[PDB]
Amino acid sequence: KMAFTLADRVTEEMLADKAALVVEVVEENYHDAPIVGIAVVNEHGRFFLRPETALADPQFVAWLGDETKKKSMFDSKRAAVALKWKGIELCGVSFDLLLAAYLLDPAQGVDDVAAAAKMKQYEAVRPDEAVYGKGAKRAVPDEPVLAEHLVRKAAAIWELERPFLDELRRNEQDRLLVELEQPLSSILAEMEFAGVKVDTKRLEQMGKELAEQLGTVEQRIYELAGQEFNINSPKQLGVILFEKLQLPVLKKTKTGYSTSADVLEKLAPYHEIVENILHYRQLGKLQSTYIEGLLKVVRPATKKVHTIFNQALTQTGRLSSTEPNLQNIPIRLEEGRKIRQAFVPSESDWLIFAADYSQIELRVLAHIAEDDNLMEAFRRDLDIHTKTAMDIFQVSEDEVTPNMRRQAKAVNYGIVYGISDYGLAQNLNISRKEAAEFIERYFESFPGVKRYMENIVQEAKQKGYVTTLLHRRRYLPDITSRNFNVRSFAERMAMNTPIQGSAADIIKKAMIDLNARLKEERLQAHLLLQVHDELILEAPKEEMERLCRLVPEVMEQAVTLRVPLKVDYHYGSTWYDAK
DNA sequence: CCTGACTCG
DNA sequence: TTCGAGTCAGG
Repeated sequence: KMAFTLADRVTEEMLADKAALVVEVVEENYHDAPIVGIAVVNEHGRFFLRPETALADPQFVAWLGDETKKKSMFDSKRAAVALKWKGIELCGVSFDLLLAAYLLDPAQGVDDVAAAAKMKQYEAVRPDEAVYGKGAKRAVPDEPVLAEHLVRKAAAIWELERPFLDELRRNEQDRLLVELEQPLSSILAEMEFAGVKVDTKRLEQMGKELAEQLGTVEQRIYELAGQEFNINSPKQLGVILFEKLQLPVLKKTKTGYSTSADVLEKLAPYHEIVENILHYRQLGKLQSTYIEGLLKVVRPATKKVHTIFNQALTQTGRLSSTEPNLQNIPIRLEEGRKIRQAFVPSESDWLIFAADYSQIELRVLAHIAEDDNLMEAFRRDLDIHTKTAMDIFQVSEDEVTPNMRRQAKAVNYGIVYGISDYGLAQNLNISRKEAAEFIERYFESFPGVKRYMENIVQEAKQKGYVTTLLHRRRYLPDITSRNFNVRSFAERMAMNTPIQGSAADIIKKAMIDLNARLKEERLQAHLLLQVHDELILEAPKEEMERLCRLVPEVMEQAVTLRVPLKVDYHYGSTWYDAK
């Protein structure tokens, strides 16, 4: 039972200085997507408005963009961006129920108002899926049904705001919401709407040459195999490798023989075909995903791609990036790295500027573990991979070979990911006895880290959750499971999540701080992407000088740890060249 | 729709 | 038997 006005014009009482607001975009990808309905709940009542009416109404547009008129919403970034595409500015968002629910427990996977309302036993609203349907059945219902749904969602936000704020404050997470996640949401909205320009002529030429190369590699594979087969089918491949060519079976999964890259690499002393197959599968992912998949999402008139940064998805506090994912563009092998030449500035005589934190997760470990040996290495700015190599090989710095440093590098990050002697041995393709010694030597050399790893797991068991620098939480109900596998996975999460999550906290704050400084100085430079521990901007070439000092400073000073933060930076004519 | 590839941090 | 993500082809 919920009364509301299905309005056909906007009225003054709909424009109160505090309201719950629903601006409904039903398509998952909200870029240039239709706004299907609006609802407003406030001191005076409950209202549904037709977009065609309200978004052409100067009074309502004015209210939307009035920062002193405060709106509570769910997924305000979706609304903000969909309104940008309609040429309308949204300001004054003071509470976002999606972000509030996300901070309280990311494991719930809240992605609609009803799922958030369930956290407080509020059931006077339906799930979106129930109203719109699934898949090919998805559709906007008749107006009265749509209107009641939107109003119920607004009414839920109105009543849930204080309960959610109260619990966040209780959890030491209220400032995390209002001073970090909510401001970051507006910045992400800017980045998404701006998009990144693509050189489609270059990308298409790369595609044509790549198709040629693919065919050649493919034919060479069939010649080595003695037969044609679908190389992209691990099942057919497994038959060729492990039945026809009788290569050793190093690993199986529940579906059959493994053909993972790690396995195929280890089979190179038995047959040369496995190196060719690895190459083929690399080339084929470049073609399918970074040529074809990317061209499919380029907006043809502007040649821009517009990612969506999911801010309320990951369990650690990171962002993710979808349709397209611009956080996994190739860089590690030169063949793929060239894809980055197709990402260019949106204006003439602008440049790409890219800044990355150096070893942020190891510095966070050093801080949280309060390990003096690790802290001192960073204080002196010694190479942390070379230092570990000295300890695990038990040699002097001069005796550390590049391959020893490489193995020490694997130990350094592997510790942060909970690696075992088995995993390390497989990773480095070395003796498991030697891998085990590397790890023992590591923990003997960094006792503060050993103690931290022990202590954090105990804390998780005692409290039921672990926390980051800025009070983000992750609950770990499995941490006391009697089952070894389930428990071990949760213990590794206890070790890793505070580290990855704290690093997330830092760069998020850096983005807020950097943006403030950009606007203060009236620079034209602006953010395009975040890639976990790096920030990518574009700017007129004239501003590089300033950015070279401003960006690293702001990023290094975002938070103060017990070790210093270090940021590297580069710029150039394309993303590729910003190296 | 799932699994197992490749891609990044 | 090393953490957090997304997309793709095959089945």
